[PDB]
Amino acid sequence: XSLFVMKDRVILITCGTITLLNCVPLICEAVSTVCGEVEWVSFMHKNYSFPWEQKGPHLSMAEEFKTLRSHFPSGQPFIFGPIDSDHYFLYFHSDVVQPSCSDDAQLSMTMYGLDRNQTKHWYSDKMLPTGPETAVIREATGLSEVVDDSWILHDLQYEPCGYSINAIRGSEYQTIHITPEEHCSFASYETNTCALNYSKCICGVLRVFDPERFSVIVFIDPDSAVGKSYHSGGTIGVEPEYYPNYEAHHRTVNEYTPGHWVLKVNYVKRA
Amino acid sequence: KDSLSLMAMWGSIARFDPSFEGPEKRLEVIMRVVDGTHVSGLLAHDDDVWQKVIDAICAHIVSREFNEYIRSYVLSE
Amino acid sequence: TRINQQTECPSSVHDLVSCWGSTDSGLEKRFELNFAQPVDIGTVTVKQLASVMERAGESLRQNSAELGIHTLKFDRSLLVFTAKQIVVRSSVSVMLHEAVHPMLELMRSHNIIVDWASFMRVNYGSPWDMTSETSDIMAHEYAELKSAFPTGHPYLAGPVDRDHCFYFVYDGIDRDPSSCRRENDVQINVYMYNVQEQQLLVSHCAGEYETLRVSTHPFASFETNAVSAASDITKIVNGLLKKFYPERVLLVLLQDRDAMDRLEGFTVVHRGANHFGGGYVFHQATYARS
Ligand SMILES: NC(=[NH2+])c1cccc(/C=N/N/C(N)=[NH+]/N=C/c2cccc(C(N)=[NH2+])c2)c1
Repeated sequence: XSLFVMKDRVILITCGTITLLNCVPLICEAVSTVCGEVEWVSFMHKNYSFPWEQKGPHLSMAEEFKTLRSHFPSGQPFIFGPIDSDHYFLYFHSDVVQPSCSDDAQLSMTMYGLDRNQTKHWYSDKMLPTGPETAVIREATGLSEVVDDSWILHDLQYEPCGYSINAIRGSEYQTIHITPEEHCSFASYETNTCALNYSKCICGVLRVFDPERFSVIVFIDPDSAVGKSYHSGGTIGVEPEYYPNYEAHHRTVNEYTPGHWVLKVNYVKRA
Repeated sequence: KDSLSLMAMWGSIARFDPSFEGPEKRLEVIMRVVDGTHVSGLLAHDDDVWQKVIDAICAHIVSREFNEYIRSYVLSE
Repeated sequence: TRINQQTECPSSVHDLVSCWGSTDSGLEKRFELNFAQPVDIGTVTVKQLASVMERAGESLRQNSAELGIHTLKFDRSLLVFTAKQIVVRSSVSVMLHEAVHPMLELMRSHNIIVDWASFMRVNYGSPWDMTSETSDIMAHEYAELKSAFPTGHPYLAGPVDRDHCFYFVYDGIDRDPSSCRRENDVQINVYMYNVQEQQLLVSHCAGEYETLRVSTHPFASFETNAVSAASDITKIVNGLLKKFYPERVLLVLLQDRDAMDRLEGFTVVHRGANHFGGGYVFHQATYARS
């Protein structure tokens, strides 16, 4: 995958073995043409399920670090969570010379071991852009509830399997990407929606997939709605109480840069 | 390879079973606005600009949707 | 300029290291075992603990016996042994991971069940500095630790390219309602980089201690498990910063299952927490002199 272009930023999401970092020079150029100045760059990815197949700088976190350091020398890498299990790698660069107001939001989900009754609908022997066929898939699986009529959506059913969808509503966006193969079942969800509590958003996604395990990472800005709630002892929708069928295995909290926080939680389904 | 990536590999090996890479890479760039910044920001560019960006990573756009705040593109290898 | 090499998956962590894998940049290593049941202070002898540390290249030089504590001092390491835990802290030239398996065998020979263990190193440099051996050592440390505790996991608290703690935690604590394994431990660690040589232990209560190691770029390392320390971390750190006056500081505070905002003249570099599934939390913050 997805490319979200906004007034003040770009968000490029890719999967497979695509060498994402190759497009940094052109993004920098795209900012200089309109007379902008890069102030904030983040590179992030859930740990790869098959790291030995990644190419270019992505074959190791040291290579991703060195590559990003060659362009953003002051950036800093982080690893959140168990390194030999579910975790996130983050590289963060910032050149904020003029203090501003940070009220954005970011909610990402990674899900594995998807419902077997659902994976049936993510298969297809032909390529299908957004049309009547995909509408059947969205209703047959439950994506219609996550992406209701108030969103502008456009999806793609892959051949032989694979599903992607992008949704937008005003300045907010929503994206999902599904890999339904039984032996490597995976699904992803991301959104920048403002919400005082993500439980219903998250549970809505879990109802579709009902995964064996999943991770949720939440970037909290100081001046956002969820930010004020989090910094006042309030629940934000990722606490264990909202997932009785799941057991929290590990959780991390990091102020990666002053005033900005990130929360990650790994959930494993109970027996 | 480095020890940290070595640990991450062993965790993936223990979950391996003889395979597409679902987990994604995410890049985000936010720019500052100056006096001479285009009033439309990055939205001033046409789809020509963003298509050349996707070419750098050896992908292509399959569909497009835009509104008054955001341009959305679906990509495929 | 790469090609694909169809090869076998290593069947063990040791095969992965040898096949797919300046001096060590860390400042201190720390190895800890906790027991499913408290251990008679005297059942494990000083001789047996010393033979374990011989596997890591350390020779016993001094040892003292106190109420609920046995202290063993080596050339580059300090070992504390109480009824609830064994904790050894050493310089980075000590291959402390070589004592993991022998130490576990010793516990095994005494019918002592280890249900929680940790291996921790405090680094100033990044493990991705290829001119250094830090990465090769950490890979060997991981081999021994993961080989002994397949259920354990490694973690990296803090910026990988700045002051941070890499630690490995195995949690096999039996938490069945009918279990008598309570978790109200205190652990507070203060690492002080570039201060302005000794290994000391001070005991104020039975089974509770304060240890201080000073070594080398001079650095001092303070640890305590005293319940009284958990009520006033602010006071003790200020006394340490005054006596040592370091450039950078790294704090670690344990919040056990049964239960740091600003330092004088120091700016916060990083702040974070690792909440383990077992309910306990490890809090960490790094600081740099203003
Ligand atoms: N938007 C995206 N970039 C995206 C999002 C989510 C999943 C996928 C992958 N689909 N493909 C999957 N899940 N499995 N592999 C299918 C396959 C099998 C044999 C051959 C080929 C091929 N075209 N070479 C693909 C792609």
